[PDB]
Amino acid sequence: STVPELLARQVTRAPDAVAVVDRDRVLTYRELDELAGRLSGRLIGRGVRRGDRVAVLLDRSADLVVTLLAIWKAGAAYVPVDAGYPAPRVAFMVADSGASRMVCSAATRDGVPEGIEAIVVTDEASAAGARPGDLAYVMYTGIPKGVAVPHRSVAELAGNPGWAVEPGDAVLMHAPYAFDASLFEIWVPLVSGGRVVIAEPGPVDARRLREAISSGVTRAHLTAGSFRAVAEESPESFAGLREVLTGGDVVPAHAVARVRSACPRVRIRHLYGPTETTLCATWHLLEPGDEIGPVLPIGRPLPGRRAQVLDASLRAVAPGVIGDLYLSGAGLADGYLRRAGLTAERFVADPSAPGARMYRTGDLAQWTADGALLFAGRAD
Amino acid sequence: TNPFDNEDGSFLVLVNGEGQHSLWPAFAEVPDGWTGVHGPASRQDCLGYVEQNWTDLRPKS
Repeated sequence: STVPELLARQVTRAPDAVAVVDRDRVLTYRELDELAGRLSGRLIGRGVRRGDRVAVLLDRSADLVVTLLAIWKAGAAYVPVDAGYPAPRVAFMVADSGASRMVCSAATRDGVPEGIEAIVVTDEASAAGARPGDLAYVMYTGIPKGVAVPHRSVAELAGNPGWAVEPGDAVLMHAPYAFDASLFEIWVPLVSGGRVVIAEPGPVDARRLREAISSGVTRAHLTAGSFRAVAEESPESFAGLREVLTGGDVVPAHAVARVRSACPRVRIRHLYGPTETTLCATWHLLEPGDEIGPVLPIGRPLPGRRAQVLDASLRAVAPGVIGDLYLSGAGLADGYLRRAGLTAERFVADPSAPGARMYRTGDLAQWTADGALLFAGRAD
Repeated sequence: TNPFDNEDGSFLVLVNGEGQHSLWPAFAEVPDGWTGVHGPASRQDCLGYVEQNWTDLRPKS
């Protein structure tokens, strides 16, 4: 599948449902589809062809969502560049990814590197169509590397039934689109019929979260750092959410327990996974009313994914034994752009699935007796 | 040391039906669906073989 294919199902089912809320600008599903189609036509007319990489340098906004979908409709892959990156980093990402064009705004126009065609988004509809085996994006992740992710992997993530996002949900969007969390913030609600609520400029703090919840936001992801801070300082600020999500850096069980005792009814979801396997490969969900206990698991593989904990001989270890964690099944990136050797040493053959690959996380983990995973630190 | 990082190890290059390449420690049984196409050889030698011969990441299918 592709995220555009899943999105088209929602546009057909409820074209006049709200898709994107940006301050006072509101886009319905049909309006978003039509705007992206027009921008796709512009991209095709400027010479974008299937498989091209198009850099994006924009502030979060409805125009950002339109732009990403338009690049996809043109058959191309987006290269997300955060407007706050230094110019040498931006130049590297554009050149290493092979992007010859960059979509920007009046405000960001000055950040387009020399020799790169600037497409100012504020300036006929035609679409080539996204395909599952084509690249969807290149996300950079201490030398920067480009992770090349196909449409099929993005759709496996965004359309996963475990997200449990419904048409009435409103998801707060504030993560950098350069980052993986953006996939949940933007594509999960849109393939589910819900809406994306673009956060006001600046970092989301406890007060802004409370205001977003009062305005109708039902789900929000916070980085581990921001979640720990709010959990310890103002855990009642999560009240009214259907679900809060967090992951990345370490989240201590104590932080989750603080939220549960302040907010008995909020679902708390811990996410784990690298950019190489599309946002998250395992997760742990704390249901309303349940208490976390002394350790926060990284949890169980998402539906459609698999995890293995192997020893130095590549044999599966028994529960309670720490070994090397490998991630497989759905959601793997194609590899590292322009770096086949590096790809071949980290996306390796999977002994448990014929012809398949598994991603070597470089993390250590152990299983519990009933099949959850506990983090046991990075191997280095 | 993780066996895929052992610079003193002996290694193979494997390919699957999609043309994707994998390094592989020569001591380990080759998984179903993968064929050895190079080695046993040094880790660096195997990386060179992959860089030369795996031109396009996309699965051949």
